[PDB]
Amino acid sequence: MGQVVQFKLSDIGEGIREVTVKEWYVKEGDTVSQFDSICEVQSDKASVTITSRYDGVIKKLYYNLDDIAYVGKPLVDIETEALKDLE
Repeated sequence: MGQVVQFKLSDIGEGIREVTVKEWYVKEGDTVSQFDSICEVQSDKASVTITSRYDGVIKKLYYNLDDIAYVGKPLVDIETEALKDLE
């Protein structure tokens, strides 16, 4: 009801190098699907992919395939069923 779950860069530590998005399959104001992942980042250390597992509404996206995200702050807000992930 009116609430959205936000995804934040996770993979690196709060002080080390940041990571860029390798795959983007969503846009601001766009909806996601179980097959349509939101953002995917890959680092020399490990590769992380963010799936949906459900259909949600994405309102804004700041980081792109070229931009780097930092741990400690959300990057995108999406509406999805209560997930342990964020919650």
